Amino acid sequence: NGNSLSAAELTCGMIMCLARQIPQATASMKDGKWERKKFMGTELNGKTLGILGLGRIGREVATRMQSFGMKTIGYDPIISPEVSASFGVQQLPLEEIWPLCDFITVHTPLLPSTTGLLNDNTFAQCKKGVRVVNCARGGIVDEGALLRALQSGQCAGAALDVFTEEPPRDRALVDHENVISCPHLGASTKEAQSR
Amino acid sequence: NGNSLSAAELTCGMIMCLARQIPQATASMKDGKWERKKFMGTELNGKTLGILGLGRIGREVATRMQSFGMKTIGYDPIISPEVSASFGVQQLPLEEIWPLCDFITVHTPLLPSTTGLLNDNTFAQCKKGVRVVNCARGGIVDEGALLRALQSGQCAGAALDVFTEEPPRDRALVDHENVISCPHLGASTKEAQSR
Ligand SMILES: Cn1ccc2cc(N)ccc21
Ligand SMILES: Cn1ccc2cc(N)ccc21
Repeated sequence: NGNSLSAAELTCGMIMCLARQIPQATASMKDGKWERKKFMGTELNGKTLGILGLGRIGREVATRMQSFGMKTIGYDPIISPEVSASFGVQQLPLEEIWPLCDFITVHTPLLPSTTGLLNDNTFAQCKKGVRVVNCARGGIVDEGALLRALQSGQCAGAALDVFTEEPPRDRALVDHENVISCPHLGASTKEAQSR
Repeated sequence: NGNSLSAAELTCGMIMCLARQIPQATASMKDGKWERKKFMGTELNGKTLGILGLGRIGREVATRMQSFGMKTIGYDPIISPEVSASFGVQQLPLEEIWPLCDFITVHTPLLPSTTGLLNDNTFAQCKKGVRVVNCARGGIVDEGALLRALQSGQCAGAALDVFTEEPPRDRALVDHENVISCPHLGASTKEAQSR
């Protein structure tokens, strides 16, 4: 609540990082390389962002990404479509969301219904090259499924602030060239800490 | 013109990268580490962003960063203050700008007046801990001065897409822990390439 904006900002930063590969570019540059072709990226303007979970953080993500000309769609079983309309998010059933999304971001608790919200069945229904963000709770994105999706190219990149186990003991995601990551920094700001 | 949104989008990415140290955090995770204290960051909401150069790219940065609640101030020799106000940028003489800014971003051409726009004189007029972005042209930020300001703490972080020499021959800037960088990727998007 006091940390909604810290979470929402981190999420939007991860979205920009997946579009432009800024973390990977910095690593390259620090290793003395000048790799222009490798880090050809994409524009956010005109892309579709799916927001799973339309509480405080999700809404704050939406209105920030709207300023980039992203089309913002989403799903929340609790929040009315009239409330989500108020902040520019079209609610759609999940089955409709997957095929539309260039980017998908998750803003849910960890429940039975949301553990593996993104899993092999839902990755399959996504547009090829979807990019995924999890700054919410470890386990919302099935980590096995995500790796399989990165391996095939069904998922073109992922940004993870949270893991099923913290620190993650399985390193295959964190080591993947298309994965950007942080050690659960969503609420690690001077402001969130200090009310 | 085509490439203005690519540049503006990178610049905003750089700004969020600087606020939450996302490239350094990924590098630390990739080094097998879980260092959360080290990467305590800052909220963008409420902070002041100084934009030097209020052209197309500068405007586009402003309206995106306005959605994060950033106060947007700036300077441009040509653009009148009532026109900048119409896109949310409060124009002030440079002398007024330096002490006010949490972040500064340059969007100027490279001219005698803008080469070393940021230099030892102007850095010492800044607020301690200012964060700086150059996705415009190498040399607008004097690189020697920026290094000294990073070494003292007067500058808390910088994000560079461009260098006085490309690739950079001098390495101290790129190698600094608080500097994030890319190999001149501001126009390197599929969309910008394609027309
Ligand atoms: C299955 N699922 C998808 C989004 C979402 C949000 C909440 N609050 C609960 C469950 C959810
Ligand atoms: C000295 N200076 C500061 C900002 C700026 C913009 C332009 N286009 C030219 C010169 C400038």
